[PDB]
Amino acid sequence: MRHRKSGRQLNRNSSHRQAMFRNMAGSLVRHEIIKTTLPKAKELRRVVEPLITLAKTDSVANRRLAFARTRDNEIVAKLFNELGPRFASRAGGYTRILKCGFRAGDNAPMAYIELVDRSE
Amino acid sequence: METIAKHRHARSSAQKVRLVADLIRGKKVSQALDILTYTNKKAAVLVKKVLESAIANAEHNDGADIDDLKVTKIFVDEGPSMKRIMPRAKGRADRILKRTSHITVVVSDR
Amino acid sequence: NNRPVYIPRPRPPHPRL
Amino acid sequence: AVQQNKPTRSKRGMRRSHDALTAVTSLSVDKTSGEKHLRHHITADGYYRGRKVIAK
Amino acid sequence: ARVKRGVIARARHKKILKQAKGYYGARSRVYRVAFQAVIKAGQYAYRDRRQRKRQFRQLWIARINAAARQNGISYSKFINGLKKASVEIDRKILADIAVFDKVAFTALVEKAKAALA
RNA sequence: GUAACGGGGCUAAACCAUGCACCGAAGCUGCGGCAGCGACGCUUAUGCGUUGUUGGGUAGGGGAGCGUUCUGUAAGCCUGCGAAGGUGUGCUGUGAGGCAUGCUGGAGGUAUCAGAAGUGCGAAUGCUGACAUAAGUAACGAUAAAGCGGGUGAAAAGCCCGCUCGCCGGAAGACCAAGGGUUCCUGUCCAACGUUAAUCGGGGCAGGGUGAGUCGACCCCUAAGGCGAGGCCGAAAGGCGU
RNA sequence: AGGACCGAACCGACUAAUGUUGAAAAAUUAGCGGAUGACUUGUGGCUGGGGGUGAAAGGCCAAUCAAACCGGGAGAUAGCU
RNA sequence: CCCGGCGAGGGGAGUGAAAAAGAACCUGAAACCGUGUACGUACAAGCAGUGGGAGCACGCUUAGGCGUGUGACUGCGUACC
RNA sequence: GGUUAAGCGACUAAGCGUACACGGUGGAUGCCCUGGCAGUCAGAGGCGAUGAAGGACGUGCUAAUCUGCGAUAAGCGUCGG
Repeated sequence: MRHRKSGRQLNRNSSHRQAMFRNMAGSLVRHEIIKTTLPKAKELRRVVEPLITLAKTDSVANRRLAFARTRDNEIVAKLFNELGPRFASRAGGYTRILKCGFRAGDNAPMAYIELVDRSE
Repeated sequence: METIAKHRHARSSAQKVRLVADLIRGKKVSQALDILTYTNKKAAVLVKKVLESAIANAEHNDGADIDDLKVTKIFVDEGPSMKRIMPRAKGRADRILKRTSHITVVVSDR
Repeated sequence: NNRPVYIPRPRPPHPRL
Repeated sequence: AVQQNKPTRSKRGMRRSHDALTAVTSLSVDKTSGEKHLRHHITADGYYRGRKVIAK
Repeated sequence: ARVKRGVIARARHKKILKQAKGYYGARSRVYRVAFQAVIKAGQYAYRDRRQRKRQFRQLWIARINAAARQNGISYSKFINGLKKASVEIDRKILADIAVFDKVAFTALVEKAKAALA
């Protein structure tokens, strides 16, 4: 019935879904922008944004937890080094989703998800 | 003025392309163009190509000023069907009909 | 356009005796 | 689990009547570029709400 | 001498189809099914060529009864008065008169009453 | 589901006796049209100024007719100012049919009387080709699993490269034996196939690729077994066997 | 030593479930019995139809067996539909 | 020559008696699938027809019906071998 | 003329049915055939170890099939038309 429950299935088991979210979050934070289906970006917000929230603070344990999540030393290095100060003054809403039509292969809702940055 | 245009031996089925054709039947050229462009169907682009061919024919082989043009007669028709044999269970053999359709677009100013 | 050569034997009828 | 008799083209058309699609009829013109795009979607060139969003 | 019957078969099929033209569904498209319709249509026409006489007699009797009851006499009494007066007019002309000219029907009714009484 | 007047409904719109009227069939009568049977007044291979009667029909029996291929008629006739087929129309005959024509067609057809049928389709769970039905429904072929970025391309989730996630790993790895015959590599394309797209392929076209004294086959010998000079046997064929 | 014991490959299909126009014209998952001997398997042959073989069920003989398949008698015959 | 994807196909031009003779190519019907026209249909039950039947849309001489299509409603009407 | 009430009452077609005009799949009918069937008139009734019928591989300027041919290989020599 799913009354008030949260968390999409995406036609994948728990392990596959968590691995997909981890990889997508890593790629998104590495490239500052990615292209993915709208449901994927909607479910990926709840994963990526807490990464930035955690990276706001700096400490040994915080670094270890940020590594345990996203399993990427380079990604955690980028965090706490550029992702922290550039959003220290922003409270929430670290990501932005822009719909970009439908994929040609299977007509799926496509949308670009990116950080609120890149004003160079 | 007829300025006919058609795409014979199209892969898309007539039953599935008539749905797209009905959307643009009797509408202005620009409205039909944008509707086909933003329609989420393969038949949408399939018939948008034919519409572009028809409007180009009107521009070049016939009178200019495509602004006052309307898609008067548009209809989708079936075409030759190709027989394909698909194995099934229990050794039974069925025949797959690769259906093709003929689409015709007629655009006139009046 | 060959007619189906092999046709499986009919399912055995239910006991109606 | 099978039809006793063949339905007619009239009933077939009546059933298919509801299969027709509906046009979007919601073409939105960009304030700056003046380009048509789906409502709440970025333009093909990459312009949304006047400001650029794709930078490509 | 081999003889091809395609032309004759097509001619007969076209004759049957044109006879059956105007029917609903496959009855006007399929020769095998349209043939039944034309035979049934002919049977219905044969039955109706007789049913029409009695149905028109029914309608005329109803009209005459209505007119007679409006004028103040029953249909049976009016017919009996006409027969006693030796009038050979029929229901069709009687109904036409009743529908169009009221004075003529009043004259008929009064003469019938005079003959009866 | 009222359901034992057809229902409505009826205290006469219920039952008995009588009478006068009407409805009531394809029954009778009035008119017109068609065909058979017998008669007499006449025509005499046929009309009847006629007369009486018959005309529901399965199996079955008798008679009279319509349609098409071909042959004689017929080297005659129509026909490129339009034949045959196709497609609608108006007449016409109790009928199978016949006539003329609007448009397509493009070069064959055939009057009247005769001769022979592979001579007339609506069925036989009939045969061949095509199209509907279900239906735009199941399904899209082990629940090992894809994402992002760049590139080509008109189009990218599946084509090429990089980082991640996952599976086999006594195999889901590498060699072969048997079995296929160029599917192997490159260039080139998405006409058809891949249960979708594809720029990709074990798909279409072109080109290249298989190097042996030491690998195997080939060759010497041979088991099971085959053939079998002569020989034995058996109607022939042929069976056994040195 | 065991026509031994538990148990891999290998052989077979005893139970349940799915699959009956299925992935497959008897298949898949887990259980299941043998797994050094009457075991199994690769290769090459022998036993050919009222005949072969058969730890024998009327079982198998190329998806067909109380008498295989192919061509002929043969358009067998049908008092039957 | 143009659209299209240096495709397929189509539209213009030309050849050709004819290109709805374009190689998926003589004549080119049916089942089947659409468009436009006129009518009817969203309170009305059943071999979907027949007889009557008002109205509407097309042309006629005359100014009324007549030729065709549709046909609400009404009595009857349970396909073929 | 307006307010209120009662009665009557068309104009709608998501789609569908009929008739017409135009389209498409489709290869039926019409016409033609160097293709088949059966005969009459005549020949002959065999081919072959001086290697038969039937085939593999090759044979052109040409990648492939048909046809003819065989390392003298779509062929060579003599004599005639």
